Amino acid sequence: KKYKLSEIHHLHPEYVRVSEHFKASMKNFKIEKIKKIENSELLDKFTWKKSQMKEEGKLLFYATSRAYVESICSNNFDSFLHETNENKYGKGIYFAKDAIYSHKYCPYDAKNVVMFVAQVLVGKFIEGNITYTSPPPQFDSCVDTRSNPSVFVIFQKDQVYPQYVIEYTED
Repeated sequence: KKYKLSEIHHLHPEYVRVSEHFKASMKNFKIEKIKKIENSELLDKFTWKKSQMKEEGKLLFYATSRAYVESICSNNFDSFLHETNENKYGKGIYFAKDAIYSHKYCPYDAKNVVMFVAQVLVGKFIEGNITYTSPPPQFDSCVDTRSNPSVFVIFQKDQVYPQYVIEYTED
């Protein structure tokens, strides 16, 4: 295996931190588990890109089916997997600022939905549209709106590191 997926205790500070980020928008939900992802290959690609970009990472959300957890932990997120926005802001990977946004735009049955926490190098962003296969020149990502974006579109895997998987159920 290319990675490790490790369950974190609920009193661990990383659990507390992730739980607070998730619960800021996921009010009618209970966290069942939080697992830490370790993939050295994906981390080295990310840390190199972070170094070249000279940007700090942003903690963003990606809701998906439990069936895809292993594919993401070993090979990173797949741009060929779409959500219900249907590439409206560019043909790339969609990461939400608020966990509730990724959850509501996830097309899978609630019982099968898990929440990824990803470190994302958004850099300079601009509004995207369906025709973009790259951000416009001098930009690193695309968004729904430049002021208070709700979603970020990433066109390169090395700008993302999957960091946590959250298991949860609706109240």
